[PDB]
Amino acid sequence: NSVGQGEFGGAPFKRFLRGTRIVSGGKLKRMTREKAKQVTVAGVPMPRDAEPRHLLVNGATGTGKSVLLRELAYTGLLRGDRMVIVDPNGDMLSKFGRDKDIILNPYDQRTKGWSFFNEIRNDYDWQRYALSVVPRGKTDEAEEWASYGRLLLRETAKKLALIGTPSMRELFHWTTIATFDDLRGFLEGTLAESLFAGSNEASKALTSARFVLSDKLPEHVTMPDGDFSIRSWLEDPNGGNLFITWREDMGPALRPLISAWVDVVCTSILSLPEEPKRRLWLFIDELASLEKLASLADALTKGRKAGLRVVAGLQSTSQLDDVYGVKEAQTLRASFRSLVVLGGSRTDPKTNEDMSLSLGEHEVERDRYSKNRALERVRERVVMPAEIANLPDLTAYVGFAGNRPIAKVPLEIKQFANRQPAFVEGT
Amino acid sequence: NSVGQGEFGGAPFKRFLRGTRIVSGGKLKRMTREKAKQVTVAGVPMPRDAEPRHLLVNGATGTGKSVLLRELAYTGLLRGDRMVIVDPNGDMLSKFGRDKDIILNPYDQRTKGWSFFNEIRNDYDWQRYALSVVPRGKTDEAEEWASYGRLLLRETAKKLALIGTPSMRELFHWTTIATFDDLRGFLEGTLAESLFAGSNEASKALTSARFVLSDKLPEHVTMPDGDFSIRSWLEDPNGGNLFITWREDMGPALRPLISAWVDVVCTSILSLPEEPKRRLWLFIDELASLEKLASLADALTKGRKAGLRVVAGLQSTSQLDDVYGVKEAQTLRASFRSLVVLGGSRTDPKTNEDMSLSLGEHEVERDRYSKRALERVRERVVMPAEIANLPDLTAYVGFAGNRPIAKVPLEIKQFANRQPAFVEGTI
Amino acid sequence: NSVGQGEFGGAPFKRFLRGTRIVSGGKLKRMTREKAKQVTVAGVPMPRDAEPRHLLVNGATGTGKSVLLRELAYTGLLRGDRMVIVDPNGDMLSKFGRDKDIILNPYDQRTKGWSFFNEIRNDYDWQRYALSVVPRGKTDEAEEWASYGRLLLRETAKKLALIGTPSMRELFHWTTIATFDDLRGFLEGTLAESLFAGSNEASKALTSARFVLSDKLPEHVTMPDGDFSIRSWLEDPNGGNLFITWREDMGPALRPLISAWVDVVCTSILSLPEEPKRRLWLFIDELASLEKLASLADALTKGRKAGLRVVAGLQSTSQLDDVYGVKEAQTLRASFRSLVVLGGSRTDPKTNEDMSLSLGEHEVERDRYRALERVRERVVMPAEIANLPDLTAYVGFAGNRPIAKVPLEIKQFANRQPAFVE
Amino acid sequence: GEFGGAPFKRFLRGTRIVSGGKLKRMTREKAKQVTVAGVPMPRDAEPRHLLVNGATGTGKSVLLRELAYTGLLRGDRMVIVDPNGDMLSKFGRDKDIILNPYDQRTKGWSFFNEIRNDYDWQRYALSVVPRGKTDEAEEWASYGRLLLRETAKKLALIGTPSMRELFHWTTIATFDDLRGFLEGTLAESLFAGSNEASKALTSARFVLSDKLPEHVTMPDGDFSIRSWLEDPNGGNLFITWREDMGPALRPLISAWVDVVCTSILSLPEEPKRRLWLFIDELASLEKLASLADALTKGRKAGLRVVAGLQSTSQLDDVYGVKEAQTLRASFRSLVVLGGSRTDPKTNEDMSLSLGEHEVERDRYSALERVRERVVMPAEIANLPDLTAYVGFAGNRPIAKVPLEIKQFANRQPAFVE
Repeated sequence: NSVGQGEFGGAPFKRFLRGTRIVSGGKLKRMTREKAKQVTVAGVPMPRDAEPRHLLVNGATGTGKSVLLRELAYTGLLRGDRMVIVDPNGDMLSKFGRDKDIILNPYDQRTKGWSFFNEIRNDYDWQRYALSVVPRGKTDEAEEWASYGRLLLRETAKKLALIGTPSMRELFHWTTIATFDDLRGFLEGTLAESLFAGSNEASKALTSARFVLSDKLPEHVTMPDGDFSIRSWLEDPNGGNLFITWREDMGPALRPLISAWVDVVCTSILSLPEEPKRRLWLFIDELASLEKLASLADALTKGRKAGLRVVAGLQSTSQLDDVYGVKEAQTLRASFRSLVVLGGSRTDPKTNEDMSLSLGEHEVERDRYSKNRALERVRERVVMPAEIANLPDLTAYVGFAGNRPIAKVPLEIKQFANRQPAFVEGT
Repeated sequence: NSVGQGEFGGAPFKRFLRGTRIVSGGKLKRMTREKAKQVTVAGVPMPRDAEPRHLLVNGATGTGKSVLLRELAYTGLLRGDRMVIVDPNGDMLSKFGRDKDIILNPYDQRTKGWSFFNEIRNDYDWQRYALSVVPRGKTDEAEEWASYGRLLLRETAKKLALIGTPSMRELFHWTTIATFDDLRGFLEGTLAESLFAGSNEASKALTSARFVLSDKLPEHVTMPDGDFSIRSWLEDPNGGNLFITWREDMGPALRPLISAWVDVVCTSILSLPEEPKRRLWLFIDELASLEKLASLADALTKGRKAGLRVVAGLQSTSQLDDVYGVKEAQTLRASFRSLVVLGGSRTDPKTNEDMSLSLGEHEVERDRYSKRALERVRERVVMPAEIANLPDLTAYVGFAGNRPIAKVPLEIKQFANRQPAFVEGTI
Repeated sequence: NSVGQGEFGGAPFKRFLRGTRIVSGGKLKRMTREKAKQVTVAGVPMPRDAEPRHLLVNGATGTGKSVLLRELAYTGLLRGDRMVIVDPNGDMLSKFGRDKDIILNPYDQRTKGWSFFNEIRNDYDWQRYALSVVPRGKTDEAEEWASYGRLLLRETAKKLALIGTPSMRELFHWTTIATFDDLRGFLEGTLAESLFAGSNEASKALTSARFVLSDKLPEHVTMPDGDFSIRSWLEDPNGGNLFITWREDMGPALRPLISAWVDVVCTSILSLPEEPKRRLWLFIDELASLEKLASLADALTKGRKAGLRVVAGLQSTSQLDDVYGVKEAQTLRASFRSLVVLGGSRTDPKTNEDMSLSLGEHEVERDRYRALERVRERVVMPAEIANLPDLTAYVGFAGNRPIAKVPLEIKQFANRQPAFVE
Repeated sequence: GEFGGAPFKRFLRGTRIVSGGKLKRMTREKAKQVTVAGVPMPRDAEPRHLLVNGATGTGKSVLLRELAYTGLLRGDRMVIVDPNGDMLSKFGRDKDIILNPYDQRTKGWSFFNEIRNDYDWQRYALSVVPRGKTDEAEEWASYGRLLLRETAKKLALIGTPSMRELFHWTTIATFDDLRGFLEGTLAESLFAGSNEASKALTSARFVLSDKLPEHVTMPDGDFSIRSWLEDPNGGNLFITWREDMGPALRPLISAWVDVVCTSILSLPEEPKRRLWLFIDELASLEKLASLADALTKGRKAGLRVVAGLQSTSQLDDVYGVKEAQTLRASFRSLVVLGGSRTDPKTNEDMSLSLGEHEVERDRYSALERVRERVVMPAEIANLPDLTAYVGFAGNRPIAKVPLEIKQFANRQPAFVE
């Protein structure tokens, strides 16, 4: 039994048959090290091929996610990669913000002016981006109302754009403030003219649309108007990085707007002309803190050519499950091929079981000694749920995509100088 | 097998491989003892780093939760910590109430005057605190109604504030007493002017909003009006402590108001300027007795910088599950990194299993003697039956991080009544 | 293997490691026997500290629940305890009814006069007791209607009380017989004036309230009126005991009224001034036969100061699950710290599993002839409960106490009064 | 040697299985008994009911025939839900009653005959309008019961207690006309005043239109099932019907079974009385509102229910999983006659009901403690016809016993007219 020491937490064994291999952090760093310039995850160099297959970092609060994403971004920037960072409190901005970099925050004096009208190029872009502005509903019923919201939104905006008045204040006024008869009058000449009239059901549908827009649009209206386009930004090689920041006491109010930006990035990258040299990271702080994104799924599945790399954080399995629903949450999570398990709470035995199961089992041969020698085949978890619940901070399991063993690795708290103010209030 | 006895309830073993470690109460007290001034949980000093990661105390009635919370509050006060205490019957008030301390109870002569208007500073605070006044609905449909209630609430309140009459009596009158047409008229000029008019659905929505508000607002109206602000209180270093008390025969009536106050604390601490020295405790007596709090989750996840420490009590898993729903209840519980299991009823095998699972399993090597062989075995450190048969004033303490759990006895410290629990005013 | 024999039904063992301890009926009686005067559960003296933590008695029909509750009530009376007894057919009344005792039954000549109005003291009592009159809806939508029903009830009642006519006959007429417009007119001046008007939805809600009230109020109207107040009765030390009796062929008709009475007691004891000496028992014959009580949960958790002790009967887990819903039924059952299992049907393998799991497992060391083995097992298998002979029960008291299989003695009680009159 | 698995060296605990011979001797009693598959039924198990679970053609007819027979030889009375008047033809007597809207021998009846007190109107509207399958269907059933009782109370007042009139008013008369007929009744304003009230009344109408048709066609009269229950010399009741009419008559037959269920709860205690309720196929009736209470409170009255079931899913679909479980739990004695290989779930449920045992066994090359099913699911799926596992209430072992096909002479025409 000369295996599973300084790697495996269970009993050492004679021979490993099949399943998940677990190695020491040092040996994994040796296996994943590559010729080319790499990025690092918990000190471990990330396999180049694994980058575009995404990374999911699961762990409790204060277990080292900041340290991890912070190191991922730094090593990515050194390599000259570009990136969009969903940055709470502007922490990433304070430490990695350069002068050529962009900032999106309706309450930061340094923000660029924007409105979804700036992303419209073709006619098929109206629905495409109405999908970003109005994220998927939690329930089938709510997604029905949202559908009405999008029909009202794209047709109202399409017209405003035509009559030469593409303003969010005008759009918010029509879809939310104008009387029912005036809105219906304005809708005359658009594809929504008769769909929202003629019966009590059509009226109910319109009412649902109004309520949905009155919830999503407010922050789009207060957002400083300008000509910045995330699409164009994505096309500009010297555009720098984009920081989507916001104060934590404003999370609920800005959830729809920030979801909208994250989603605009998700569909937009699908339109980028093939470029083998492009590497763009999407740092979604806490995935379950955003609304139910319409384009995230396709971006995690068809972003390889555009060079999209997504890094998202997750805490409890139930969080995402509640936002996307069990089935879609499973589909979403399965779209990140690389996983990092930072350890959870003893009070969440279910998620610890989910992460333990994800890390995987192995089949092994062990010597069952007796004293007055027998070989036993045994299947066991490489990482027990309890080992996850008992992990000390700054300690993570790294399971890269493909045929790679996992490893328990410690996180180094690198210090970063604050090269920019996180938040600059003003008007 | 010279290891485990005196600590582990099962058969002693030769070697501990992995999983949850169980130690003696005494050895744990020695491991968690720290140089800095600490607070104690069931006599065990709580690791300083575990404090801002919250504590979940689970147990049946009369198992010693009072003794535990009482000791935790006492040792915290000795250290000079500030705290908000959801205090049923004013028990904590009578034992720890000082003269400079605050009391919130619509029926106590000592109460401070308050209305949610006192918490509004910026415009984004209207929705922020409407979320506190109208907690999350139990079902998706009920949350739909609650959403209408908040729209009506925040828009009617915003106007009343403008016309100089920010009174709850007025707000309650408009949203509940005024005729439909009069309300609609009053709403003219507000963002809700057209949302609640123009169709049967809009009228239905408005009706739902009225019903929701007629349910939540009553006690806000009866509450003695004044200038007290929980936000300002949180900012005042010499503000003392806050005791949210109430008579148990008025639990159902005050559930919405008390939930509002608890939630106000939860969002508000997210606006506090970073102060490494600040330590605020939120003692939520019985978490599942409050409504579905909208800000609890974020407060449990982003309150570290503000120095928030939450201590909540729970009994049956099904209780919180019914209030928040299985998914959100899981996420909520998972936010408390430290757990204390006080033992439940034999008539609740499911919760005993949940607590047993939470305490965790361990993998161990044991000698199976014969008339000698080594065997590897995985088992629960604490069986469900051990929890059901726990004697009162006995608890399992499992602190956050890499620490062993321990079965510890609770000492019934005696506290002198330094203040009357309830000052109703009637002869 | 010396340990086991005469206590544990499985194979005898060498050493007990952890879990549920099972002892002999006699050894349990010795352990629970105390100096103070006690009550008895299946012949076993109930620990004093366990009483206010409630007792749940689970078993099929004819397994001896009557014998058990009868003995409990008797030894409690001998001790001078007061009690409310949900009494099907007036059986407990005929055996234990005293002259100073109270009877609540719309169809018995000895009943006291009552209306929920007699329970109102403060303004917060209208909602408090509307919750007693209109129990929780089975489904979330039914509770929506029940909410409308309580709003209509408390507001129509609050007004009738103000204009001097607090009669259930008037209330029932307004909430159910008066026309929509007349009712709407009556509601003017009340907090429900605008809530039930102005839209189709408000009208739908009002219609729902009427239907809910036409189902719950019928029996409150036929109830002989009088001045009896359960709250006042709870405060009177010399009030005696309360017997809520009814004929079993009127179960469905009186379910709402009896549920209201049991609920009234449940919130009311929470208003009682702390009295360390008070000991009130609430005998709820069959918990799942009552409606979804709004205050039971709190009474089971906050009635310690008031000295409330609840004893409830239950059969199949599915019964309570269907009334409260699986989540609240679990919370409710989890509120009774002491359990008594009387043996179920073999056609109910789920409940026998539930009870078995509730009786618990133990981990033990046994000799296998010779070597030592560690084993986890159910102290009481589901089959053992299904095959329990009548008048045999497993008594598992709260706290750190072992369980025990005990036989119930069929004590004979003389009929001291007619069970039903008129 | 009676157990199907490997023989053991010591039975520790659980369900015991004995030979059919030993069980029959164990349950045999001095007092006259009734037999279940040739096994004398413990006198104390009788009022705790019997559930007979089995496939089609496995012996249910034989079993129920022998039980009804031995019960008759003892003087017992019984209400028998009798498909195709099979029981009637074999055991019918001149004094015996018959309820069948299409048989010339039927008695005259309308639920009006059961009303003696004001609390009976709701009591028997429950019988006439069985519980709805879903919560919403039970909502409509509720409206239909409010409408029924209020319209019937008025009709009886105005001296016209007619099912034809009732059916006309609740199903045929116009909306407004109905409304107007409802003034002066408790239903007066509940069904008027809004769109919800109308929608509700409309539902009530639909429900009644489904339940009442066969009550109207039923030959009217003065037969009262309550009075019959009270008359010691009333004989036995046979509720018969042709199988090609099961769906059409499900409402009526269900009503009669429910009427029996509530009505015995009103009977003055009589330790000498013994009444059997033979509910052929429990899941073939509608969801009975009173059945559960009859099974739980009919001891004093002397009620003994014998019900048949097949697949677990059948009752589950009628009463729902929760209520079905409660219902099956009310029957303390069980009989498993053999099922289909295609039904592994019910076979497992029956296997689980027969119980497990913990046994000590010699593993010849030491001891070994094993928990196992006394009767495996496969053993039930492979049972020959006329073979059954009998498991009586209380502490008694189960036994596999053979059903003997006795022949009964046709003493009466099963159907007439």
